[PDB]
Amino acid sequence: STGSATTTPIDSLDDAYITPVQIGTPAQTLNLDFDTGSSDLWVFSSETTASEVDGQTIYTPSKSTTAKLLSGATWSISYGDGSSSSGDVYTDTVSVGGLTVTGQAVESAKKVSSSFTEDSTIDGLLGLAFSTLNTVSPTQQKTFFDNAKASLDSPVFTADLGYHAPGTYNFGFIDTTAYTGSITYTAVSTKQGFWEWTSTGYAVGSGTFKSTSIDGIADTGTTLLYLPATVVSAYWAQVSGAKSSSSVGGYVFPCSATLPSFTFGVGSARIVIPGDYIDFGPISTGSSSCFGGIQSSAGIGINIFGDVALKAAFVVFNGATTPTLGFASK
Repeated sequence: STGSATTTPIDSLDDAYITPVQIGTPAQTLNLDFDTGSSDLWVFSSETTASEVDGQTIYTPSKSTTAKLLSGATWSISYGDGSSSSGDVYTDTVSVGGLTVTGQAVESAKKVSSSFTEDSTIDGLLGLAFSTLNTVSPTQQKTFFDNAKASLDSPVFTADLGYHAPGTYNFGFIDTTAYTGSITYTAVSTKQGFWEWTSTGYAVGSGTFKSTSIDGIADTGTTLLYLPATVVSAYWAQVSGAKSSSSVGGYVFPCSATLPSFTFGVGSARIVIPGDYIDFGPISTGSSSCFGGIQSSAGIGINIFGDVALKAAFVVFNGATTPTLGFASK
């Protein structure tokens, strides 16, 4: 089997991408944030504290003839941005782009943190990291991909995120018309539960490529590119007037600037992020100070190849017995 679904930016900055997901019978379609940095499929629901729902579409398990309470199971998650959610668990039928999993754990939120409430466009998350990170207790549950992978034509999914435009998540096949050149595959460590890999270096604009190993994660659920402070300083030094602002929370730059590209290495291959992809717009409405799309990971503990980097590539998440990642230009 295969599936293919369009993923759509939630706003004009590409802050996140939503993908329609069918849950239950009859289908209830929710727009979920596919997140290769986490491993829970959780949704706003009829159980979510009413004051914490503000415009999201909810899953109502009582209206699904295939929903079953997973007795005794609870979940609770905290993300790298400080947001969180928790609740109980149903199993139900879940379909993405024509690919159906029966008995998928659907984690129903009883509580969500304010950042989720305040984002009416995201009805939940669909985790695509390794199932070892799933938070369901006392019996950990499998991700959608883990449940589907034996049925898929090939045990892979691909992320083709758009710049200011829709893109595609495919399951079970590699669309050879969706990229240029060849796909370069690189090793993955699953020891932390992430799609963790090592970039071979970077370049700023037309500058020389610096060969240096940069360990990080491929994370579709993180907006920006978070890299070591040395790398980030080298980038922003090429933007007149750019500076790190402790009050804003990162590098800002004059909105009048033209940003240079940023290149990262995948083996001997190179992925070029155009300068425009690094512009996240005014820090507040009407400001001439703009927020940068490349930020320091120093306070995180891990480097993160988020959407800024991934949207410049066609990305293969190869879930073979020994997982690997593939990157192609497009």
